[PDB]
Amino acid sequence: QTVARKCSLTGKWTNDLGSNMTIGAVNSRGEFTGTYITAVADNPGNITLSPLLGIQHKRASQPTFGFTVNWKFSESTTVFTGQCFIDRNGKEVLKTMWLLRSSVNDIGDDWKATRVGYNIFTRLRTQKE
Amino acid sequence: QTVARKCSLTGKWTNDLGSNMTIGAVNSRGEFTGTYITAVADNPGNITLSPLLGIQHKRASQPTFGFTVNWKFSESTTVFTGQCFIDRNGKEVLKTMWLLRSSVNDIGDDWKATRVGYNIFTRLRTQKE
Amino acid sequence: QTVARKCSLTGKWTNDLGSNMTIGAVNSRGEFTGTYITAVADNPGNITLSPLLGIQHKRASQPTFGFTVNWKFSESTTVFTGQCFIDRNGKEVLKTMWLLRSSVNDIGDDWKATRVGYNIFTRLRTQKE
Amino acid sequence: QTVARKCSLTGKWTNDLGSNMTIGAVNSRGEFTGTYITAVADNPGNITLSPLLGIQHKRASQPTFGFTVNWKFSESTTVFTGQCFIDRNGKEVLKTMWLLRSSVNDIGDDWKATRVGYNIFTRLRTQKE
Repeated sequence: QTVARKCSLTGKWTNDLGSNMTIGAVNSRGEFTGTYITAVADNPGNITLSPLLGIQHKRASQPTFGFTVNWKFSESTTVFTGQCFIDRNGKEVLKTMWLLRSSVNDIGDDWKATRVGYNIFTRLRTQKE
Repeated sequence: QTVARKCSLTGKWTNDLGSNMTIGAVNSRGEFTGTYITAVADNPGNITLSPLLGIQHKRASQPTFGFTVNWKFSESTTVFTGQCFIDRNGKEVLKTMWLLRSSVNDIGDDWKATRVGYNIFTRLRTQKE
Repeated sequence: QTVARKCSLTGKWTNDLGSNMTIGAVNSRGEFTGTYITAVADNPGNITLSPLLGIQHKRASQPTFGFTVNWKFSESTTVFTGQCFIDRNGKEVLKTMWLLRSSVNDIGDDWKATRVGYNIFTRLRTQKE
Repeated sequence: QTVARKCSLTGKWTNDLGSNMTIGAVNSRGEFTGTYITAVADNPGNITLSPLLGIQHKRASQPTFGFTVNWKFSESTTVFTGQCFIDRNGKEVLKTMWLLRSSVNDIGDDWKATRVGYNIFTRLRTQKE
């Protein structure tokens, strides 16, 4: 639609689940920092931006990436792992997965303390004139 | 006292699968950087240290953590998510999971491009019992 | 009416990935048998119906289910686990996950031999509502 | 005991988590039925045998398998997917994974309603030659 074939996470994105994610600038190493907002929770009492850290590729046309999200209002951590593609028409999307980790009190309960899921993000409304 | 009710990732660990991980120092934000070595691969032709980045907790006795590992010898990314516990006797272990992301060329193949797994790390050479 | 606050797997479904599934009749125990067709594979040389066996609930309004799919043209097994919901308007969907198991030759490679994913199915041949 | 290159699930097994599983006889199609007992739960108020159903391979030396477990004391379903191996010495083990599915009330909560994990089973107390 405007680009021919290029993906960069720097900017902002929004997910079909309602979650939003914002990324400033990725370092030459490939690491990056960000701010992540969730619209759905197991206990939504005080959802805040969860700081994120991780790494992305920028060699391929549509590379893989991944990052941790460290919660603020409840002790937990969630990693995300996926790829950014370009549909037929020159439209950009992120097809990713996630993994949530509960904060148990015994090693005998680690088994239930894990949770996997899926997520799809897209470029937030850039609008036009 | 040391070794009894306190987990810090700073130092070195070793995994039952053969993989080793080394972490320098975790920042006051809770983020950290590191060097990760794998002993098993889908294509082991030139395994190197894969730079890692992420975040850990240090509030609880046995908190949750998580981090990305960005590959060098093949384009991929793998996140890790788990908790560090203290067994009955006062021994420290890491019970974690992982998630690998393949670098596809079409959005119609993202489905197979994900892979989940499990991993267990321990303190590399402590004392005895 | 047949449609209204009620989901039953017996009949046929189709997935957004292009895969299709057909289920005859579920037993009073809750077990059921079926025929499953995949449109995407790691090696698509001779895709056939993969026999399926498993169990479903029919107590709730939109219950959970799950089943194994035993491959024919390549030795593997894949389980599916999800729930059948009813959107706002009264429409039925299946939001499920899957898990694929490769047929390794050593216990030292079980780690890579697992694969998780997501899938969404709907009623094949729907009307306007 | 008289196996060192042959796996059959028919009999009984025990898991490192404390869960036990029992399987009668696998049908020539490759399907089977069984009784599964859990030692750990998210709400252990009345753990019972959960009926299981699924399919296994018996072509390879150490094949893959998989099956559903339909809960009795709480509405849920859990599939298992793994492989049975033979360690160096001629000892049999099952390295598998699991996936749990919660029984949500809205399609907007399917995201948290999934849970993945790992499990390892071994032959229960075998008799001598």
